[PDB]
Amino acid sequence: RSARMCGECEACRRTEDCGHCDFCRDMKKFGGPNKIRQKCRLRQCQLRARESYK
DNA sequence: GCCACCGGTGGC
DNA sequence: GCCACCGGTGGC
Ligand SMILES: [Ca+2]
Ligand SMILES: [Zn+2]
Ligand SMILES: [Zn+2]
Repeated sequence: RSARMCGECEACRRTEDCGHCDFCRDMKKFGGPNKIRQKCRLRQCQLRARESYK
């Protein structure tokens, strides 16, 4: 429960990255160049994340 | 004013 | 020293 996490929504309760969204595809562990550096789209808090991350 | 980056660090 | 993931912003 931080500035960007309500700790209660479905996104906040996911711990696993989907591996198929733009943010995951950017990640090194999914073969990306690690230039965007955000959490999986599915883990973006529904209440508190920047709107364009949702 | 928005958002794709990019710089930075809390918490290991 | 690393890595997840945040906040600031150049360029639009
Ligand atoms: Ca540190
Ligand atoms: Zn994802
Ligand atoms: Zn949430």
